[PDB]
Amino acid sequence: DMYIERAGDITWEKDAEVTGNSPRLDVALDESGDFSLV
Amino acid sequence: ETTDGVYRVMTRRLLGSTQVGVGVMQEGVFHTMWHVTKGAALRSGEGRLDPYWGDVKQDLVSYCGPWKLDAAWDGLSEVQLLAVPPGERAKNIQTLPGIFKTKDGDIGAVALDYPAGTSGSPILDKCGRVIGLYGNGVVIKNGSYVSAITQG
Ligand SMILES: N=C(N)N[C@@H]1CCCCNC(=O)[C@H](CCCCN)NC(=O)[C@H](CCCCN)NC(=O)CCNC(=O)CNC(=O)CNC1=O
Repeated sequence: DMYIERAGDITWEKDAEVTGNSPRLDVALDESGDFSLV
Repeated sequence: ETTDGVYRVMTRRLLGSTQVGVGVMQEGVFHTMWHVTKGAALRSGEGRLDPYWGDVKQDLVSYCGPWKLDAAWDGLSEVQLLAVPPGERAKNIQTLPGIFKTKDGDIGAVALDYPAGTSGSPILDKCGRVIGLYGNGVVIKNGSYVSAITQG
């Protein structure tokens, strides 16, 4: 079986680390819910 | 145990207590990604949560009710990934999403890499609304990860 335990509130943190770029990618979503690069 | 918030999804089937994914509890409904639970029932203390809606192509699944998360990325502002990695405390990561361009339309994407068990951590807009779930993405040339902002 599985279980869940609470890990925090859903809040925006004003003093958060910014990172990560912003790529524009051509992708395909197959019937099994998997993305693929096209 | 049903107060709003982000939750870890744990299993005891392997060695020790493993975290297979993350979820969002809102309006009495628990939201996560299909590949996390694959539709299995979940324990929340004494009570049991049973699947209500699922869709393998969307890679989403609801518990105790219909999907309730309807906020969407505005396509301009930065967003925050409330990442909940296995064994580590929740951490907000701000970023400017990218774009998955698909035959049927464009979806926001976040280029943040995290352990497999982070699947399901919510993504928030500046007003705190959950705009999607992190987990369903791709791997690019460099070899690291780009996740869609999967919204129901
Ligand atoms: N791989 C990188 N860079 N990042 C991810 C970040 C955390 C991931 C959380 N989401 C997940 O696990 C889902 C579950 C499956 C969902 C299916 N609808 N899978 C993924 O979305 C992708 C992308 C689909 C492939 C497309 N043909 N599949 C992989 O990524 C396999 C590569 N396997 C390793 O790389 C070895 N394991 C690791 O690197 C651990 N971290 C990772 O896998």
